[PDB]
Amino acid sequence: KLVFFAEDVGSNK
Amino acid sequence: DLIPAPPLSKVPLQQNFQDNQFHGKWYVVGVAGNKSLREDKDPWKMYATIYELKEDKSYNVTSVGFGTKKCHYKIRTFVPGSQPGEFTLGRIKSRPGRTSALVRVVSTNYNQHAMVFFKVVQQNRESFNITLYGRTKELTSELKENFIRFSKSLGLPENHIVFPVPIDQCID
Repeated sequence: KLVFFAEDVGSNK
Repeated sequence: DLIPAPPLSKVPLQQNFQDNQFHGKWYVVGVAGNKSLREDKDPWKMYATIYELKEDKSYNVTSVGFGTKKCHYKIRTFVPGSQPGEFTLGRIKSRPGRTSALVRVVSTNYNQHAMVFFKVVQQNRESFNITLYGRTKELTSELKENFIRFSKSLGLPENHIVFPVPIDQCID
């Protein structure tokens, strides 16, 4: 799934 | 399953947090969170996030990582929260179908690592993680052990802890 999987997760999608 | 977020009492806040020393590029070198994580996955690749402190004390936060064939970017603003070292996602009231987030810097020495706790809600769905950041991509065993210990202290089983694989594409 996500490239950006930590932090504010999903905030881009 | 889905582990509940720890109370804020269990999340230290870095004492005397210095926003201008936390500025700059960090690599995501560990993450533990309540999301699923199954074993026939492709490994999670390391990515980088740059926190750029502005005059108004917000950060412009840019993440860069490598997907399958291209570099990806994600940009957003974190604004100061109720105490130094705490931030929230975005400048204005939660836009129609939006995400909200609380960010708490638990520990950092500024020039080597940071542990930062996030609670996120998106489409009414809640999750949390603790992110381990490094100024470099190399993560040594004593810090891995401390992060596993800390993550357990917040109720997370070992199988909810990942140390992203270092890569060279996009993030250098």
